[PDB]
Amino acid sequence: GSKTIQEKEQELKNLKDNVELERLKNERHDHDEEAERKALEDKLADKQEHLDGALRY
Repeated sequence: GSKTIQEKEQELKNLKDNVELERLKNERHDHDEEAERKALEDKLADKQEHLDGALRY
């Protein structure tokens, strides 16, 4: 069935992701180092050309 389109593309899109849902979910951790790494990525994301949606970049 995977051979046919079966509107699979319509069901799932690149824009949508389970990343947001994962962030919403709270989970206990024995460390905060992982959280720090995420902050770094966010900071980098904020700094961008933002030209035409920066789709090219």
